[PDB]
Amino acid sequence: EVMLVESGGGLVQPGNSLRLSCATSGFTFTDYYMSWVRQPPGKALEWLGFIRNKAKGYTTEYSASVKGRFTISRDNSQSILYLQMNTLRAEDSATYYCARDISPSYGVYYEGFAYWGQGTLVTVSAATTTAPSVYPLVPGGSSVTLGCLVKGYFPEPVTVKWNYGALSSGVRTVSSVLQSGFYSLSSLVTVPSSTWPSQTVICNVAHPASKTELIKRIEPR
Amino acid sequence: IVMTQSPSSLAVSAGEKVTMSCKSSQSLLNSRTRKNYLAWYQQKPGQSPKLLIYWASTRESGVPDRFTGSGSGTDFTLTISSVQAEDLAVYYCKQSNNLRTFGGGTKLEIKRADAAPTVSIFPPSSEQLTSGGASVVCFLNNFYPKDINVKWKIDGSERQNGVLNSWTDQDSKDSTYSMSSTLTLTKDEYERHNSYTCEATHKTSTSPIVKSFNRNE
Ligand SMILES: N[C@@H]1[C@@H](O)[C@H](OP(=O)(O)O)[C@@H](CO[C@]2(C(=O)O)C[C@@H](O[C@]3(C(=O)O)C[C@@H](O)[C@@H](O)[C@@H]([C@H](O)CO)O3)[C@@H](O)[C@@H]([C@H](O)CO)O2)O[C@H]1O
Ligand SMILES: [Mg+2]
Repeated sequence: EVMLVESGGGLVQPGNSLRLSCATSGFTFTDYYMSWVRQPPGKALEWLGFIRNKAKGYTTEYSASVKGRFTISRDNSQSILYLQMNTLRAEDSATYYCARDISPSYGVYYEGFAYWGQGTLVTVSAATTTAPSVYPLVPGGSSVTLGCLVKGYFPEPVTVKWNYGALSSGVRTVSSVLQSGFYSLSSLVTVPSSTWPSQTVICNVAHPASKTELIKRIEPR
Repeated sequence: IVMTQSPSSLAVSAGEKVTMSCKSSQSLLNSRTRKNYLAWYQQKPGQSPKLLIYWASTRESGVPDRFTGSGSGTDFTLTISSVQAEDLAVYYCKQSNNLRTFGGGTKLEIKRADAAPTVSIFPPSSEQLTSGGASVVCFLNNFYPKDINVKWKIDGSERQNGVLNSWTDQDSKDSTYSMSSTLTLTKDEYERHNSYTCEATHKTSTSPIVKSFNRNE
Protein backbone atom coordinates (compact mmCIF):
# COMPACT_ATOMS: atom_id res chain seq x y z
CA GLU A 1 0.00 0.00 0.00
CA VAL A 2 1.57 3.25 -1.22
CA MET A 3 0.64 6.24 0.93
CA LEU A 4 1.09 10.02 0.75
CA VAL A 5 -0.11 12.36 3.50
CA GLU A 6 0.27 16.14 3.36
CA SER A 7 0.31 18.19 6.56
CA GLY A 8 0.71 21.74 7.82
CA GLY A 9 -2.15 23.33 5.93
CA GLY A 10 -4.44 25.94 7.44
CA LEU A 11 -4.63 29.71 7.88
CA VAL A 12 -1.61 31.92 7.22
CA GLN A 13 -1.49 35.71 7.42
CA PRO A 14 -0.61 37.71 4.28
CA GLY A 15 3.15 38.18 3.96
CA ASN A 16 4.03 35.26 6.21
CA SER A 17 5.56 31.88 5.39
CA LEU A 18 4.55 28.24 5.81
CA ARG A 19 6.10 24.79 5.49
CA LEU A 20 4.13 21.79 4.23
CA SER A 21 5.21 18.19 4.77
CA CYS A 22 4.38 15.08 2.76
CA ALA A 23 4.90 11.90 4.76
CA THR A 24 5.31 8.83 2.56
CA SER A 25 5.61 5.04 2.79
CA GLY A 26 5.08 1.85 0.82
CA PHE A 27 7.87 2.43 -1.69
CA THR A 28 11.59 3.16 -1.98
CA PHE A 29 11.43 6.92 -1.38
CA THR A 30 14.90 7.79 -2.71
CA ASP A 31 14.09 6.11 -6.04
CA TYR A 32 11.42 8.65 -6.97
CA TYR A 33 11.20 12.24 -8.13
CA MET A 34 8.65 14.06 -5.98
CA SER A 35 6.32 16.81 -7.20
CA TRP A 36 4.11 19.42 -5.55
CA VAL A 37 0.85 20.49 -7.18
CA ARG A 38 -1.59 23.17 -6.05
CA GLN A 39 -5.15 24.08 -6.99
CA PRO A 40 -7.09 27.23 -6.09
CA PRO A 41 -10.79 26.67 -5.29
CA GLY A 42 -12.66 26.01 -8.53
CA LYS A 43 -9.46 26.41 -10.56
CA ALA A 44 -7.08 24.15 -12.47
CA LEU A 45 -4.15 22.12 -11.17
CA GLU A 46 -0.77 23.86 -11.24
CA TRP A 47 2.58 22.08 -11.18
CA LEU A 48 4.87 24.00 -8.83
CA GLY A 49 8.13 22.05 -9.03
CA PHE A 50 9.91 18.83 -8.11
CA ILE A 51 12.99 17.31 -6.52
CA ARG A 52 14.79 14.46 -8.29
CA ASN A 53 15.81 11.06 -6.95
CA LYS A 54 19.08 10.02 -5.33
CA ALA A 55 20.62 9.04 -8.67
CA LYS A 56 20.10 12.60 -9.91
CA GLY A 57 21.42 14.14 -6.70
CA TYR A 58 18.06 15.42 -5.46
CA THR A 59 18.25 18.47 -7.74
CA THR A 60 15.25 20.82 -7.67
CA GLU A 61 13.22 22.59 -10.36
CA TYR A 62 10.32 25.04 -10.12
CA SER A 63 7.63 26.55 -12.34
CA ALA A 64 8.10 30.14 -13.52
CA SER A 65 5.32 31.44 -11.26
CA VAL A 66 6.83 30.31 -7.95
CA LYS A 67 10.56 30.72 -8.63
CA GLY A 68 12.41 32.37 -5.74
CA ARG A 69 9.29 32.07 -3.61
CA PHE A 70 8.68 28.34 -3.07
CA THR A 71 11.31 25.80 -2.00
CA ILE A 72 11.37 22.00 -2.10
CA SER A 73 13.41 19.57 0.01
CA ARG A 74 13.26 15.99 1.28
CA ASP A 75 14.23 13.98 4.37
CA ASN A 76 15.44 10.70 2.87
CA SER A 77 15.79 9.02 6.26
CA GLN A 78 12.15 9.63 7.20
CA SER A 79 10.83 9.58 3.63
CA ILE A 80 9.23 12.99 4.12
CA LEU A 81 8.85 15.56 1.34
CA TYR A 82 8.66 19.28 2.17
CA LEU A 83 7.40 22.51 0.61
CA GLN A 84 8.66 25.87 1.87
CA MET A 85 6.23 28.70 1.08
CA ASN A 86 7.54 32.22 1.64
CA THR A 87 5.83 35.62 1.45
CA LEU A 88 2.32 34.30 0.80
CA ARG A 89 -0.59 36.22 -0.69
CA ALA A 90 -4.25 35.43 -1.33
CA GLU A 91 -3.43 34.00 -4.76
CA ASP A 92 -1.53 31.29 -2.89
CA SER A 93 -4.76 30.18 -1.23
CA ALA A 94 -5.26 26.68 -2.58
CA THR A 95 -5.24 22.94 -1.97
CA TYR A 96 -1.70 21.56 -2.04
CA TYR A 97 -0.98 18.03 -3.26
CA CYS A 98 2.18 15.98 -3.17
CA ALA A 99 2.52 13.33 -5.86
CA ARG A 100 5.00 10.55 -6.55
CA ASP A 101 6.78 11.47 -9.77
CA ILE A 102 8.98 9.33 -12.03
CA SER A 103 11.68 6.83 -11.09
CA PRO A 104 13.82 6.61 -14.26
CA SER A 105 16.88 5.15 -12.55
CA TYR A 106 15.46 1.94 -11.08
CA GLY A 107 12.42 -0.30 -11.41
CA VAL A 108 9.30 0.49 -13.42
CA TYR A 109 9.60 3.77 -15.31
CA TYR A 110 6.73 5.61 -16.98
CA GLU A 111 5.71 9.26 -17.31
CA GLY A 112 2.90 9.96 -14.85
CA PHE A 113 2.03 10.65 -11.22
CA ALA A 114 0.94 7.21 -10.04
CA TYR A 115 0.02 8.32 -6.52
CA TRP A 116 -1.21 11.53 -4.91
CA GLY A 117 -1.88 12.69 -1.36
CA GLN A 118 -5.31 13.66 -0.06
CA GLY A 119 -4.12 17.27 -0.21
CA THR A 120 -4.15 20.03 2.39
CA LEU A 121 -5.91 23.37 2.04
CA VAL A 122 -3.86 26.51 2.60
CA THR A 123 -5.69 29.83 2.84
CA VAL A 124 -3.96 33.20 3.09
CA SER A 125 -6.02 35.76 4.98
CA ALA A 126 -5.70 38.40 7.69
CA ALA A 127 -8.93 37.05 9.17
CA THR A 128 -9.47 35.07 12.38
CA THR A 129 -9.44 31.29 12.83
CA THR A 130 -12.86 30.47 14.27
CA ALA A 131 -14.49 27.05 14.77
CA PRO A 132 -18.04 26.49 13.42
CA SER A 133 -21.39 26.30 15.20
CA VAL A 134 -23.42 23.21 14.35
CA TYR A 135 -27.21 23.47 14.43
CA PRO A 136 -29.68 20.62 13.76
CA LEU A 137 -32.10 20.61 10.83
CA VAL A 138 -35.33 18.84 11.79
CA PRO A 139 -38.95 18.94 10.50
CA GLY A 140 -41.53 21.28 12.02
CA GLY A 141 -44.23 10.05 5.44
CA SER A 142 -42.21 6.92 4.74
CA SER A 143 -38.93 8.84 4.87
CA VAL A 144 -37.53 11.80 6.79
CA THR A 145 -34.84 14.30 5.81
CA LEU A 146 -32.51 15.52 8.55
CA GLY A 147 -29.44 17.74 8.39
CA CYS A 148 -26.85 19.93 10.09
CA LEU A 149 -26.48 23.67 9.55
CA VAL A 150 -22.84 24.71 9.92
CA LYS A 151 -22.20 28.43 10.42
CA GLY A 152 -19.58 31.04 11.31
CA TYR A 153 -16.38 29.12 10.65
CA PHE A 154 -13.09 30.26 9.13
CA PRO A 155 -11.26 29.29 7.20
CA GLU A 156 -12.32 26.33 5.06
CA PRO A 157 -12.90 23.51 5.10
CA VAL A 158 -15.33 21.57 7.23
CA THR A 159 -16.13 17.90 6.68
CA VAL A 160 -19.44 16.38 7.72
CA LYS A 161 -20.01 12.70 8.45
CA TRP A 162 -23.20 10.96 9.57
CA ASN A 163 -23.16 8.29 12.28
CA TYR A 164 -19.35 8.50 12.24
CA GLY A 165 -19.28 7.49 8.58
CA ALA A 166 -21.67 4.55 8.97
CA LEU A 167 -24.54 6.53 7.46
CA SER A 168 -23.30 7.23 3.94
CA SER A 169 -26.35 6.88 1.69
CA GLY A 170 -28.76 9.72 0.92
CA VAL A 171 -26.24 12.34 2.00
CA ARG A 172 -26.22 15.75 0.30
CA THR A 173 -23.67 18.43 1.16
CA VAL A 174 -24.07 21.79 -0.56
CA SER A 175 -21.19 24.13 -1.37
CA SER A 176 -20.08 26.67 1.23
CA VAL A 177 -20.97 30.36 1.05
CA LEU A 178 -18.87 33.28 2.27
CA GLN A 179 -20.71 36.07 4.09
CA SER A 180 -19.31 38.73 6.42
CA GLY A 181 -15.97 36.93 6.68
CA PHE A 182 -17.48 33.58 7.63
CA TYR A 183 -18.43 30.38 5.83
CA SER A 184 -21.55 28.27 6.18
CA LEU A 185 -22.92 25.04 4.72
CA SER A 186 -25.60 22.43 5.28
CA SER A 187 -25.37 18.65 5.00
CA LEU A 188 -28.54 16.56 4.85
CA VAL A 189 -29.43 12.88 4.86
CA THR A 190 -32.69 11.10 4.03
CA VAL A 191 -33.65 7.99 5.99
CA PRO A 192 -36.72 5.78 6.39
CA SER A 193 -39.06 7.35 8.96
CA SER A 194 -38.82 3.98 10.71
CA THR A 195 -35.12 4.55 11.36
CA TRP A 196 -35.54 7.85 13.21
CA PRO A 197 -36.09 8.84 15.91
CA SER A 198 -36.49 5.16 16.81
CA GLN A 199 -32.73 4.89 16.31
CA THR A 200 -29.76 7.25 16.58
CA VAL A 201 -28.80 9.84 13.96
CA ILE A 202 -25.68 11.96 14.43
CA CYS A 203 -23.51 14.27 12.34
CA ASN A 204 -19.78 14.82 12.88
CA VAL A 205 -18.53 18.23 11.77
CA ALA A 206 -14.75 18.52 11.52
CA HIS A 207 -12.92 21.83 11.14
CA PRO A 208 -9.22 21.02 10.48
CA ALA A 209 -8.11 24.65 10.85
CA SER A 210 -8.96 24.91 14.54
CA LYS A 211 -8.20 21.21 15.04
CA THR A 212 -11.80 20.95 16.22
CA GLU A 213 -14.50 18.31 15.82
CA LEU A 214 -18.17 18.69 16.75
CA ILE A 215 -20.83 16.02 17.15
CA LYS A 216 -24.53 16.84 16.92
CA ARG A 217 -27.19 14.29 17.83
CA ILE A 218 -30.42 14.84 15.90
CA GLU A 219 -33.30 14.82 18.40
CA PRO A 220 -37.04 15.22 17.69
CA ARG A 221 -38.79 18.54 18.39
CA ILE B 1 5.43 24.77 -22.43
CA VAL B 2 1.87 26.09 -22.64
CA MET B 3 -0.93 23.55 -22.26
CA THR B 4 -4.48 24.29 -23.37
CA GLN B 5 -7.59 22.12 -23.24
CA SER B 6 -10.99 22.26 -24.93
CA PRO B 7 -13.83 22.41 -24.31
CA SER B 8 -13.79 24.18 -20.93
CA SER B 9 -16.85 22.06 -20.16
CA LEU B 10 -19.53 20.02 -21.91
CA ALA B 11 -22.61 17.97 -21.03
CA VAL B 12 -23.68 14.68 -22.61
CA SER B 13 -26.24 12.01 -21.76
CA ALA B 14 -25.12 8.64 -20.39
CA GLY B 15 -24.13 6.18 -23.10
CA GLU B 16 -23.04 8.92 -25.49
CA LYS B 17 -19.54 9.30 -26.90
CA VAL B 18 -17.32 12.17 -25.75
CA THR B 19 -14.17 13.94 -26.93
CA MET B 20 -11.78 16.38 -25.26
CA SER B 21 -8.79 18.12 -26.82
CA CYS B 22 -5.36 18.91 -25.40
CA LYS B 23 -2.86 21.22 -27.10
CA SER B 24 0.76 22.07 -26.30
CA SER B 25 2.93 24.96 -27.52
CA GLN B 26 5.88 22.60 -28.06
CA SER B 27 5.88 19.02 -29.35
CA LEU B 28 5.74 16.44 -26.56
CA LEU B 29 7.30 13.69 -28.67
CA ASN B 30 10.70 12.72 -27.24
CA SER B 31 12.94 11.65 -30.14
CA ARG B 32 15.11 9.67 -27.72
CA THR B 33 12.36 7.55 -26.15
CA ARG B 34 10.00 7.90 -29.12
CA LYS B 35 7.03 8.47 -26.80
CA ASN B 36 4.70 11.42 -26.22
CA TYR B 37 5.05 12.71 -22.65
CA LEU B 38 1.39 13.55 -22.11
CA ALA B 39 -0.87 12.19 -19.37
CA TRP B 40 -4.58 12.44 -18.62
CA TYR B 41 -5.84 12.83 -15.05
CA GLN B 42 -9.38 12.45 -13.72
CA GLN B 43 -10.48 14.55 -10.76
CA LYS B 44 -13.86 13.98 -9.14
CA PRO B 45 -15.30 16.70 -6.86
CA GLY B 46 -13.49 16.90 -3.52
CA GLN B 47 -10.99 14.24 -4.56
CA SER B 48 -7.36 14.03 -5.65
CA PRO B 49 -6.54 13.68 -9.36
CA LYS B 50 -6.24 10.09 -10.62
CA LEU B 51 -3.99 8.95 -13.47
CA LEU B 52 -5.87 7.48 -16.44
CA ILE B 53 -3.66 7.73 -19.51
CA TYR B 54 0.12 8.09 -19.77
CA TRP B 55 2.42 8.36 -22.79
CA ALA B 56 -0.58 9.70 -24.71
CA SER B 57 -2.29 6.34 -25.20
CA THR B 58 -1.32 3.82 -22.50
CA ARG B 59 -4.07 3.01 -20.02
CA GLU B 60 -3.12 2.92 -16.33
CA SER B 61 -3.67 -0.16 -14.16
CA GLY B 62 -7.38 -0.52 -13.46
CA VAL B 63 -8.71 2.05 -15.92
CA PRO B 64 -11.66 0.83 -18.06
CA ASP B 65 -11.04 0.62 -21.81
CA ARG B 66 -13.90 3.08 -22.34
CA PHE B 67 -11.14 5.67 -21.98
CA THR B 68 -8.77 6.07 -24.92
CA GLY B 69 -5.93 8.54 -25.33
CA SER B 70 -4.79 9.55 -28.80
CA GLY B 71 -2.73 12.12 -30.67
CA SER B 72 0.93 12.99 -31.12
CA GLY B 73 3.29 15.95 -31.12
CA THR B 74 1.20 18.94 -30.07
CA ASP B 75 -2.30 17.56 -30.65
CA PHE B 76 -3.93 15.13 -28.22
CA THR B 77 -7.39 13.75 -27.49
CA LEU B 78 -9.05 11.87 -24.65
CA THR B 79 -12.06 9.86 -25.77
CA ILE B 80 -14.81 8.19 -23.75
CA SER B 81 -16.61 5.59 -25.87
CA SER B 82 -19.58 5.55 -23.50
CA VAL B 83 -19.93 7.94 -20.56
CA GLN B 84 -21.60 7.00 -17.27
CA ALA B 85 -22.47 8.54 -13.90
CA GLU B 86 -19.01 7.86 -12.45
CA ASP B 87 -17.39 10.09 -15.07
CA LEU B 88 -18.53 13.30 -13.38
CA ALA B 89 -15.13 14.98 -13.09
CA VAL B 90 -12.69 17.52 -14.46
CA TYR B 91 -10.09 16.11 -16.84
CA TYR B 92 -6.58 17.54 -17.02
CA CYS B 93 -3.83 16.79 -19.51
CA LYS B 94 -0.22 17.16 -18.41
CA GLN B 95 2.99 17.43 -20.41
CA SER B 96 6.12 16.03 -18.78
CA ASN B 97 8.71 16.43 -21.55
CA ASN B 98 10.07 19.66 -20.09
CA LEU B 99 9.32 19.77 -16.38
CA ARG B 100 5.54 19.51 -15.96
CA THR B 101 2.56 21.61 -17.06
CA PHE B 102 -1.15 21.00 -16.53
CA GLY B 103 -3.83 22.07 -19.00
CA GLY B 104 -6.83 24.21 -18.12
CA GLY B 105 -9.01 21.13 -17.75
CA THR B 106 -12.34 19.91 -19.10
CA LYS B 107 -15.33 19.60 -16.78
CA LEU B 108 -17.52 16.68 -17.85
CA GLU B 109 -21.19 17.08 -16.94
CA ILE B 110 -24.05 14.65 -17.56
CA LYS B 111 -27.45 15.31 -19.14
CA ARG B 112 -30.45 13.37 -17.86
CA ALA B 113 -34.24 13.34 -17.74
CA ASP B 114 -35.84 16.28 -15.95
CA ALA B 115 -36.79 15.60 -12.33
CA ALA B 116 -38.88 17.59 -9.87
CA PRO B 117 -37.33 18.37 -6.46
CA THR B 118 -38.53 17.09 -3.10
CA VAL B 119 -38.97 20.19 -0.96
CA SER B 120 -38.49 20.35 2.81
CA ILE B 121 -38.54 23.31 5.17
CA PHE B 122 -36.80 23.55 8.55
CA PRO B 123 -37.73 26.00 11.31
CA PRO B 124 -34.79 27.36 13.36
CA SER B 125 -33.35 25.05 16.01
CA SER B 126 -33.73 25.71 19.73
CA GLU B 127 -29.98 25.99 20.32
CA GLN B 128 -29.59 28.62 17.59
CA LEU B 129 -32.50 30.65 18.96
CA THR B 130 -30.87 30.35 22.38
CA SER B 131 -27.87 32.23 21.00
CA GLY B 132 -30.10 34.85 19.38
CA GLY B 133 -29.97 33.35 15.91
CA ALA B 134 -32.76 32.33 13.55
CA SER B 135 -31.96 30.51 10.31
CA VAL B 136 -34.83 29.18 8.20
CA VAL B 137 -33.75 26.53 5.70
CA CYS B 138 -35.63 25.35 2.62
CA PHE B 139 -34.12 22.23 1.05
CA LEU B 140 -34.74 21.19 -2.55
CA ASN B 141 -33.60 17.62 -3.14
CA ASN B 142 -32.64 15.64 -6.25
CA PHE B 143 -33.80 17.81 -9.15
CA TYR B 144 -32.76 18.51 -12.74
CA PRO B 145 -31.90 20.75 -14.47
CA LYS B 146 -29.76 22.77 -12.07
CA ASP B 147 -31.53 26.10 -12.52
CA ILE B 148 -34.28 26.49 -9.94
CA ASN B 149 -35.89 29.32 -7.99
CA VAL B 150 -37.09 29.84 -4.42
CA LYS B 151 -39.38 32.60 -3.20
CA TRP B 152 -39.54 33.29 0.53
CA LYS B 153 -42.75 34.60 2.07
CA ILE B 154 -43.25 35.90 5.60
CA ASP B 155 -46.85 36.43 6.70
CA GLY B 156 -47.72 36.65 3.00
CA SER B 157 -45.06 39.17 1.98
CA GLU B 158 -42.07 38.30 -0.22
CA ARG B 159 -38.61 38.45 1.33
CA GLN B 160 -35.28 39.00 -0.44
CA ASN B 161 -32.74 40.28 2.08
CA GLY B 162 -30.92 37.71 4.21
CA VAL B 163 -31.35 34.90 1.69
CA LEU B 164 -28.53 32.70 0.41
CA ASN B 165 -28.58 29.76 -2.00
CA SER B 166 -26.12 26.90 -2.45
CA TRP B 167 -26.04 23.89 -4.78
CA THR B 168 -24.44 20.48 -4.39
CA ASP B 169 -22.28 19.05 -7.15
CA GLN B 170 -23.95 16.87 -9.75
CA ASP B 171 -24.69 13.59 -7.98
CA SER B 172 -22.22 10.80 -8.76
CA LYS B 173 -25.00 8.20 -8.75
CA ASP B 174 -28.03 9.69 -10.51
CA SER B 175 -26.57 12.98 -11.75
CA THR B 176 -29.18 15.10 -9.94
CA TYR B 177 -28.74 18.36 -8.04
CA SER B 178 -29.80 19.49 -4.59
CA MET B 179 -29.81 23.00 -3.15
CA SER B 180 -30.56 24.83 0.08
CA SER B 181 -32.09 28.27 0.45
CA THR B 182 -31.39 29.78 3.87
CA LEU B 183 -33.07 32.85 5.32
CA THR B 184 -30.96 34.18 8.18
CA LEU B 185 -32.73 36.29 10.81
CA THR B 186 -32.23 37.45 14.37
CA LYS B 187 -34.29 35.75 17.09
CA ASP B 188 -36.27 38.99 17.34
CA GLU B 189 -37.07 39.41 13.64
CA TYR B 190 -38.17 35.78 13.54
CA GLU B 191 -40.47 36.22 16.54
CA ARG B 192 -42.15 39.25 14.95
CA HIS B 193 -43.94 36.99 12.49
CA ASN B 194 -45.68 33.61 12.32
CA SER B 195 -45.99 32.30 8.76
CA TYR B 196 -42.85 31.19 6.94
CA THR B 197 -43.14 30.00 3.35
CA CYS B 198 -40.71 28.88 0.66
CA GLU B 199 -41.89 28.32 -2.91
CA ALA B 200 -39.80 26.28 -5.34
CA THR B 201 -40.20 27.04 -9.04
CA HIS B 202 -38.66 24.54 -11.46
CA LYS B 203 -39.04 23.77 -15.17
CA THR B 204 -40.93 20.60 -14.25
CA SER B 205 -44.07 22.60 -13.44
CA THR B 206 -45.89 25.91 -13.77
CA SER B 207 -47.20 25.71 -10.22
CA PRO B 208 -44.45 26.19 -7.59
CA ILE B 209 -44.04 23.58 -4.86
CA VAL B 210 -44.91 25.24 -1.56
CA LYS B 211 -43.81 24.40 1.99
CA SER B 212 -44.80 26.32 5.11
CA PHE B 213 -44.82 26.38 8.89
CA ASN B 214 -46.21 28.68 11.58
CA ARG B 215 -43.96 29.86 14.40
CA ASN B 216 -47.01 29.43 16.64
CA GLU B 217 -46.16 25.72 16.59
N1 LIG C 1 19.29 14.70 -24.94
C1 LIG C 1 19.74 13.86 -23.79
C2 LIG C 1 19.61 12.31 -24.05
O1 LIG C 1 20.68 11.79 -24.86
C3 LIG C 1 19.55 11.42 -22.78
O2 LIG C 1 19.12 10.06 -23.08
P1 LIG C 1 20.07 8.73 -23.07
O3 LIG C 1 20.69 8.33 -21.78
O4 LIG C 1 19.14 7.47 -23.57
O5 LIG C 1 21.13 8.99 -24.27
C4 LIG C 1 18.54 12.04 -21.81
C5 LIG C 1 18.51 11.09 -20.60
O6 LIG C 1 17.25 11.06 -19.85
C6 LIG C 1 17.41 11.00 -18.43
C7 LIG C 1 17.64 9.51 -18.08
O7 LIG C 1 18.33 9.22 -17.06
O8 LIG C 1 17.11 8.66 -18.86
C8 LIG C 1 16.10 11.42 -17.72
C9 LIG C 1 15.84 12.96 -17.75
O9 LIG C 1 14.61 13.17 -17.02
C10 LIG C 1 13.90 14.44 -16.92
C11 LIG C 1 14.56 15.42 -15.91
O10 LIG C 1 15.12 14.93 -14.88
O11 LIG C 1 14.49 16.64 -16.18
C12 LIG C 1 12.44 14.23 -16.35
C13 LIG C 1 11.51 13.57 -17.39
O12 LIG C 1 10.16 13.56 -16.90
C14 LIG C 1 11.59 14.24 -18.77
O13 LIG C 1 11.18 15.57 -18.65
C15 LIG C 1 13.04 14.29 -19.22
C16 LIG C 1 13.33 15.07 -20.49
O14 LIG C 1 12.36 14.92 -21.52
C17 LIG C 1 14.66 14.60 -21.04
O15 LIG C 1 15.01 15.52 -22.08
O16 LIG C 1 13.85 15.01 -18.24
C18 LIG C 1 17.04 13.71 -17.24
O17 LIG C 1 17.20 13.50 -15.83
C19 LIG C 1 18.26 13.29 -18.05
C20 LIG C 1 19.54 14.08 -17.76
O18 LIG C 1 19.24 15.51 -17.84
C21 LIG C 1 20.63 13.68 -18.77
O19 LIG C 1 21.33 14.84 -19.24
O20 LIG C 1 18.52 11.85 -17.97
O21 LIG C 1 18.97 13.40 -21.51
C22 LIG C 1 18.90 14.36 -22.60
O22 LIG C 1 19.41 15.71 -22.32
MG1 LIG D 1 18.49 22.13 -11.26
